[PDB]
Amino acid sequence: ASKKENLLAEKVEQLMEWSSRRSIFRMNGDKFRKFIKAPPRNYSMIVMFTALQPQRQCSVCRQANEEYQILANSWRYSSAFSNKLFFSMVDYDEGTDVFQQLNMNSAPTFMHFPPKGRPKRADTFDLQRIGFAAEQLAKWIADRTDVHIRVFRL
Repeated sequence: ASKKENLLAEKVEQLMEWSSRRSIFRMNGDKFRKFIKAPPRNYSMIVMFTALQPQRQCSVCRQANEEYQILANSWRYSSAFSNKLFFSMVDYDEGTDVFQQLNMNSAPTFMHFPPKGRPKRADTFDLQRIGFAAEQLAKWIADRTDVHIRVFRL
């Protein structure tokens, strides 16, 4: 019943809830900091950094978004055995300060933010080697978190 553990339980409850209307949490800088950067956390976060506004003309962003949606929706269909994994996105035009902080000069990028510490090397998905099939994103998430998502349909 510490202030911290009540805070933590309150955060998780806010995420658990938001993911009951949207399988992917659309974040600006403030939201990214609150739910990803700020302690405490006991959950993993997956983030797709993207640039989906038409003026950015990022075709790969658009294609990868479709597979990310397929993946997050597969998870939302069959989880809630877990409040330990959540999915989010940061769009360049909504979180430009986050891209700057992460020294991102391109898109899209998928990252895993563990509950403690900083992302490790392997916590950046190797898009340029693997491509972005939902099933490959899932394999990578399993490797990093031991949460295994069965993608339906492809």
